[PDB]
Amino acid sequence: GSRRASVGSHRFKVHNYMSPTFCDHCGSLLWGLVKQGLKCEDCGMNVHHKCREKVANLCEFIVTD
Amino acid sequence: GSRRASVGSHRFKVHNYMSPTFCDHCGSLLWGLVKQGLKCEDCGMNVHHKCREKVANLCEFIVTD
Ligand SMILES: [Zn+2]
Ligand SMILES: [Zn+2]
Ligand SMILES: [Zn+2]
Ligand SMILES: [Zn+2]
Repeated sequence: GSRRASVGSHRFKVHNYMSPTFCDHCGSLLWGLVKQGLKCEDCGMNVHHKCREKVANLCEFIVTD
Repeated sequence: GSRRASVGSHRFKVHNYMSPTFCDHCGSLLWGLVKQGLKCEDCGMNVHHKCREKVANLCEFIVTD
């Protein structure tokens, strides 16, 4: 038995956060009221622009569809 | 960079083939005109009932969505 996972690399896109949100890499607040960071279009990971280069490219999530 | 793949184990279901179709494992014809074998609902692999127990469980396909 195996879960079905979607497995690729992150697809980060600049994102406008509507509530205070923290960087999933470093834990600091994503500062500002607009374009505060990047959100992975596939797995939802939120990062600072500066942290984009610090995270592993590996992007996986369980497909519960 | 990486392709994105859907990765799990096969999900075989009995299948009615509308044209002559061969087992993707052993290469012999899926005999008969109905319920000739099983098709993986995820990757499309076609197998004899008897070959279901012979194939590796690993089921992957590229997500081109
Ligand atoms: Zn991701
Ligand atoms: Zn950060
Ligand atoms: Zn399969
Ligand atoms: Zn076979």
